[PDB]
Amino acid sequence: AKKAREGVMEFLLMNHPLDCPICDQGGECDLQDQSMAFGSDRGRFTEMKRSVVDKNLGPLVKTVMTRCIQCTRCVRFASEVAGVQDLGILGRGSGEEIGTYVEKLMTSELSGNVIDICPVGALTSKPFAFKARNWELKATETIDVSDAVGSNIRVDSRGPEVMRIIPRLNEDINEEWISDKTRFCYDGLKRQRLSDPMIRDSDGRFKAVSWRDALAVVGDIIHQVKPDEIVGVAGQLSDAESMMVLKDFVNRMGSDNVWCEGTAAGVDADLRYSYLMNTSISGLENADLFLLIGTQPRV
Amino acid sequence: VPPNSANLTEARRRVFDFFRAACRSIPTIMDIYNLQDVVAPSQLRYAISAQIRNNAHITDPKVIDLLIFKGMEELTDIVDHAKQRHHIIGQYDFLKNFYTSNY
Amino acid sequence: FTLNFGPQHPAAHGVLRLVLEMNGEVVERAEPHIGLLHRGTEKLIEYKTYLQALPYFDRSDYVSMMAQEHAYSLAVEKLLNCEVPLRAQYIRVLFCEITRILNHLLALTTHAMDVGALTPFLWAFEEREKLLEFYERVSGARMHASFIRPGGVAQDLPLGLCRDIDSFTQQFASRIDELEEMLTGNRIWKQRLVDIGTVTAQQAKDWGFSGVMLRGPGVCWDLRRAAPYDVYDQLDFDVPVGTRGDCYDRYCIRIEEMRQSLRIIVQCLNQMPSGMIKADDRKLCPPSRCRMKLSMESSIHHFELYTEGFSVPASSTYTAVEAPKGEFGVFLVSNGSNRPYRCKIRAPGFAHLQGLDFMSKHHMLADVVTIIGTQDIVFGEV
Amino acid sequence: LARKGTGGRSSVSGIVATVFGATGFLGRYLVQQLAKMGSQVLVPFRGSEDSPRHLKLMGDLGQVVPMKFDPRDEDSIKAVMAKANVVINLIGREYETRNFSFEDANHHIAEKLALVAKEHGGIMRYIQVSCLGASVSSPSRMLRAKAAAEEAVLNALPEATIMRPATMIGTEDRILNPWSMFVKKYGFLPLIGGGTTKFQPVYVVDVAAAIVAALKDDGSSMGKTYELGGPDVFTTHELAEIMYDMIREWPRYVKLPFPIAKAMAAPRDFMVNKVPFPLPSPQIFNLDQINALTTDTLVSDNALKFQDLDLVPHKLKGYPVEFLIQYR
Amino acid sequence: RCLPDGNLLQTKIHNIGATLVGVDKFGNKYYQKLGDTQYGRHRWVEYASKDRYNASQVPAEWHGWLHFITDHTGDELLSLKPKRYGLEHKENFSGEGDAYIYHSKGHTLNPGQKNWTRYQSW
Amino acid sequence: GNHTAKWMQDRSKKSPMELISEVPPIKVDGRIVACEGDTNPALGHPIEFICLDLNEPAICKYCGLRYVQDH
Amino acid sequence: IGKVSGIPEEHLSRKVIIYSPARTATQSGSGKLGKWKINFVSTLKWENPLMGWTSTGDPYANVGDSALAFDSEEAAKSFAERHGWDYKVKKPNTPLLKVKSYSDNFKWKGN
Amino acid sequence: KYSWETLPKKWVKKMERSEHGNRFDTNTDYLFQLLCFLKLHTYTRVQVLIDICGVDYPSRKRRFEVVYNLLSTRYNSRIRVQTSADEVTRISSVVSLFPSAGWWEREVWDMFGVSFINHPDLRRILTDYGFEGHPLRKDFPLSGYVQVRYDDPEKRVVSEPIEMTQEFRYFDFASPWE
Ligand SMILES: NC(=O)C1=CN([C@@H]2O[C@H](COP(=O)(O)OP(=O)(O)OC[C@H]3O[C@@H](n4cnc5c(N)ncnc54)[C@H](OP(=O)(O)O)[C@@H]3O)[C@@H](O)[C@H]2O)C=CC1
Ligand code: SF4
Ligand code: SF4
Ligand SMILES: [Zn+2]
Repeated sequence: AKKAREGVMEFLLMNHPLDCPICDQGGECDLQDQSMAFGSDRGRFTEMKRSVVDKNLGPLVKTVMTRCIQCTRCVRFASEVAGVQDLGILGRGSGEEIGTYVEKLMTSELSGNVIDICPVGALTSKPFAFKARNWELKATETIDVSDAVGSNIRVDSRGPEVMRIIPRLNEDINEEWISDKTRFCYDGLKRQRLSDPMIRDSDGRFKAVSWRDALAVVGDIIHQVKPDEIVGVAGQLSDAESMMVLKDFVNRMGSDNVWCEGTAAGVDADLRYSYLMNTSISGLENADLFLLIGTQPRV
Repeated sequence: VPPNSANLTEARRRVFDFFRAACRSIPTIMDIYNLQDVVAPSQLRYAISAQIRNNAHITDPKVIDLLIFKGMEELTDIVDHAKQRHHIIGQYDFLKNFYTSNY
Repeated sequence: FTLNFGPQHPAAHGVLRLVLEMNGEVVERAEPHIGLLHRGTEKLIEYKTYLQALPYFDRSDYVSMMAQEHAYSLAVEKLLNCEVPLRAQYIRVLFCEITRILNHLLALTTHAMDVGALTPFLWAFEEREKLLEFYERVSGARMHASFIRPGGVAQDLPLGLCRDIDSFTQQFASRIDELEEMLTGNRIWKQRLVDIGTVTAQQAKDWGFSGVMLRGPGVCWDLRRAAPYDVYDQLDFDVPVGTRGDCYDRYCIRIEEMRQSLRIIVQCLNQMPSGMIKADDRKLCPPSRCRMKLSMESSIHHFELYTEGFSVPASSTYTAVEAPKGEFGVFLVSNGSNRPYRCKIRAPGFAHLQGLDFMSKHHMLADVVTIIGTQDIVFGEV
Repeated sequence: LARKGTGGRSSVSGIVATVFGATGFLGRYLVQQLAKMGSQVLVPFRGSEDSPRHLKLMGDLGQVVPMKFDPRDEDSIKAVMAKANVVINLIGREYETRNFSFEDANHHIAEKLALVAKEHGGIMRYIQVSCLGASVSSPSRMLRAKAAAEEAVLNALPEATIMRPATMIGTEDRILNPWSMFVKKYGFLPLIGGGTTKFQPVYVVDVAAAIVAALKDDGSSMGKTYELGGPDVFTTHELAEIMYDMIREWPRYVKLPFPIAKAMAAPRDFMVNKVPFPLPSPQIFNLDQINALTTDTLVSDNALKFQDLDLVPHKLKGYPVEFLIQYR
Repeated sequence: RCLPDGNLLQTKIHNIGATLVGVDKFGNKYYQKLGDTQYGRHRWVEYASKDRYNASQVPAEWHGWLHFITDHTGDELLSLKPKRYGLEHKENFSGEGDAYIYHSKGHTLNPGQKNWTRYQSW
Repeated sequence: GNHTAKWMQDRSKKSPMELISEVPPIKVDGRIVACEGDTNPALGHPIEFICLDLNEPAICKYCGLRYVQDH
Repeated sequence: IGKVSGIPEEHLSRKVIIYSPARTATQSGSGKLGKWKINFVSTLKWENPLMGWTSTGDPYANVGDSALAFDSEEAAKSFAERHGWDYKVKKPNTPLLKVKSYSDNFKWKGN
Repeated sequence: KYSWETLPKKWVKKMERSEHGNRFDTNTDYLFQLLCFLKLHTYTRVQVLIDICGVDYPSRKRRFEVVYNLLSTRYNSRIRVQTSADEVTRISSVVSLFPSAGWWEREVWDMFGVSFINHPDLRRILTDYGFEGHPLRKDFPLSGYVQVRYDDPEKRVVSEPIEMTQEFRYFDFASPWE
């Protein structure tokens, strides 16, 4: 068994380019961690490795197919889980090349997870082009709030900013896959952020006053308004706590006009089946027939 | 010193022993570090008692033994000129937090 | 009567902060104060890989650098089972022994400068600036040569280093003779050292001296004869062992141990096999620059050995070599991970400087610097 | 301001200050406050580069950037205040020097820094530091100048805080350290005017804590001339009574009528005459400090005190005077 | 000569038998007195700035030959200095005024003090 | 450039990006090149085999050098 | 054992999270699972304005991840409860080894 | 090994190894009694306490593990008697047998907190004077809690405020597949 493993890990590292320093997945690599653990310490191949051009797979998956070992994991992921069927194992022999035969950006969402699927640097996040390394990133087992599926997540942060948002196993919501809305929304958290409480001056532009002044002006303007005229529209990303605090605030202010951003007029939030996915997101695996009433669940 | 604290009783006995030791040593403390004018003996006794009472809810005997040992260490390093004096003088609602930070 | 005897000459014994409880001029007890040089070495090593851990060892004892890297390497080969070549062993000893010479040349004549002889210091330091032309040539840094890596040794000698070490060994018996003719015969030396800090063997054993302070008392105990940890079982050398234990025996030993180290240098030179420099196990030894660039499987190891590390298997060993100060041993518990786990460093000078309390009882206050002299107390290890 | 930190010594406070008088007794406490609450300090020094060396510490790696500048030459003051949002002014003298006269060191500079900060639009808070009782028609030309400085810094730049610290005590001060080292004239203390002066000293740490507290405050404390008086309104003789408690010496005062003093300080007032030689900085007998010593106007009136900064000063007994122990 | 106020006199007491091996651009005359005696003292440099000299004025072309690391006089490594990115020496202007001294990109003395806040404010 | 405007504040010495975008692409024979580094395979980067099937020059990621098929 | 441990008072009212680090999604290898780690949130990290590097103020910045890794939730909870931290244990999500075979790729779609 | 036959079975209580240096992981009560054996014994003569290595296993229940090394200059052998004592268990001190244990046990208490019974002068040896906290534990952060020290208006004095520094960057090198 050990000789078979060493044999194969020599073949894989035979036509494989020495891209480990410039490979984005240099630290987090199955090939590096299997060669450094089960593969042989030396390589006898001293000849001309094969090389492969870099296919354009869109603004998400940076592709360096020379590194790719043609294990076919991604061409299976796009055909089965992602279900879009764009990737392919074009050609035969060592000349095998993985990707779309015609220049075809991976129009499918959910196809940014091919990077976690990929056991090799080849398919890597182009947004996370090279910005960090597998060891710098301090990982927090956060969740996601983009879409209401509430997929699990690892916010790989280096210091004060979010370098890379990577999924993590939670078989009951998202097995090991997260939408491209969640993988690459981390860039938002550092752009156009509001960082100072700005009130409006006597002109029309903002003025970054401190917190005392902004809270004072807001408090005064709620004191000088009719109670039934207060409304508390709560954002779509707001947590449960701040929505509870918003409810308890605009309530004791004499109003009952707090509501989430998406729920239109007259929602029936009495019985909890009326706004839940009663069958678990895992429960849908036992379903025989689906009736997606509108709902466009791919989107 | 062996932990004769096979019960809270012996531990409390040696707590009182350490308290008497610190109290009867306050003279040299006030002398070496010159607190006989800024602090009163009542106040230093008050502080030692507030220390021994702040950690009074220790139903574990060995933890009390170790606390008394840390206290004896602190005292012995205060009696002698091992530590300085500018700490000995120092050793002796939501909105107001929110305005400062996020934590 | 308490006296805060500090560093008499700074830059020689750096942070020496004894608190002597005297009796006139006779010292009744010497209470050394440690921690003034307590860098977080036994904590910082738990946080870094086995490769990043090595540079701390040349910074543990600052006058005998490579002996501690050699004691660490032999503690991450005791676990790794990492068989190193013959050339790595011979170079590793030719530099552990050059380090014994670099230390005795300092710890004799810095001691002899604390006693008062000003010139042996500067002659021995010209000799040391000749040996740092070897350290600096073989690795790069004159003092901290992070050169004796876990598997084997960092990189081969330059193509002119054995010729120069020979041209130095030929002229080094004379330098020892001068250091000896200037100090051994002197009646102002013997008087300053004979019957000073006499340690009966039971005391040198009790207080775990295990160095040149365990062979003063007459205990024939050298961990190069007891536990031969390299070619030492092949190399011929006689361990000089004192007969009285006084600081004049430990000096005579350190000045003979500086000749037997010359024998070991000349042997390591005359028999140095042209073999590989590092262990062939490229998962414990980063491959050469030429190979990792040309070979993909070597590049992967150069990446997982300069970032990940060895991940030496789970064990716990106490590897102790005969460093110049004494038995420098590094007790290296190793969790399976690539970072060590409580790499405790038994360093002589923590056991020797304990001996100052009983060595310098009833000795005159001016002797308390002679004791600190012959203990070779270097506070990096304390 | 744009604060991103927790405490200081590595935090940020959005205060890139230029404490004009940092290389001075008040300056070392103010710079330490501003750079221990984690904010940049552009300490500008006048001469020897050894002046602000004691300020390269107390600030973390560029939180204190000592800079060179000529007091009379602008385009250098503008360079020191290039990257700055706070500009404190501690540039003041108690003694006329042959090169810089009382106005050219107390008033004609504070007005100049005020103007060249006004031009450099962006100086949010400009604190102006002048002695208490520095009102026009005060005898000491130092206080008349320091009053004109206030009037010209407020005019040329409104919403500019003006601290009015009274004589400040502390280590390396100009009030107690001259009396000691004159008690080293065998306990002989020449309290002038008979100690009838009523002045309110203040621990320099608390003057600094007030100068920073008007920075951390809101839009208030702008254009409002505080009076950093302190507690325990003293008299010169009574203050000397506390020195002899710290330095182990027996009180051996003498009284000096004001004519006798002004005659004893009649020399060292030819500063503009003796050109080829600078005089040795009159420490205790200063004709202008004596003119100020005459009238006990150095008491905090109903103007703003430490209470309007949520701040209460330390006493003058105990630690805030324990710098005298080094004289025992 | 005319400097009895420096150790430059020790160098000028050398050169009595020494041969001059090349001279770099700055004027530093690089001497060699081998064969005679005292290894380690057979290669030096006369800084051609008899006052205000200091170390590190020796360019990289010679800083090898002069520390005995190599045996290639700077007149031989000057055919190896890279033309595309080659840069002249800078004497280590440490302390000699700002804009000569080096500055990081936030020092507030560096023209163009960059802001490190990773978040782009609104 | 803009990336190079983050670490280089000199802006008078040509930015490395331009120094490499102004060197011409190297003609070769086969469909795979070596680009071992400058010249000495031990003083250059790990050997990076580049594919020249495309018409446009294929840059070497480590060194920026560009290779074309030269059929 | 919180008071005898010398830890300052303000760092024993800390709120920790005793999780088990999930598998790095990028690499399909379970050699880093089952090592429960206390997670002192330690979120406060600004950017030291002189140089581009960051600068924490919390002492417990790294030791949550580095060198403090237990082997079982019971030992980790016992640790965070001795020292008096307010631990909220976040259970690890483990994978279902659903039965799967090769011959299911070549399934017959009847007709 | 001869030492295990003669030794009372109860003294080598918990464990015993047979390579990488042999060890007798004993119990804290039988420790100084076990250290009395192996010394002052004709066929086991150690006489030399080389080292006392505190080792902290946070995931154990008896956190620390006071690893007494022991050299036998007579028979040329090295035995590593161990123990296990948590943060509040005073362990027997062997300064009475090997007087070198004085400073080693001061260091074990300083670094870890394993107080030693009837050890005369059991006082923090390595860490700072006013040091609170035990460094070589695991839960003690590398950079320390309050261990920055800078000069200030409290002249001639270096304060001890809360600590702030470039964040120690912990790198997660550890790879899967072990
Ligand atoms: N000291 C006291 O008891 C009292 C002082 N004050 C006021 O507090 C402020 C600071 O006090 P303190 O630091 O003790 O005063 P100092 O007299 O010690 O001078 C402090 C600073 O002023 C600078 N300075 C003074 N004159 C000039 C000048 N002509 N040109 C350039 N720089 C100058 C000094 O530069 P350099 O060091 O190079 O000379 C130094 O940086 C002053 O406004 C002072 O009048 C308030 C109450 C009383
Ligand atoms: S995938 Fe990338 S990091 Fe891994 S072995 Fe291949 S080139 Fe190296
Ligand atoms: S998953 Fe990656 S390595 Fe596997 S075939 Fe696809 S591109 Fe190649
Ligand atoms: Zn290239």
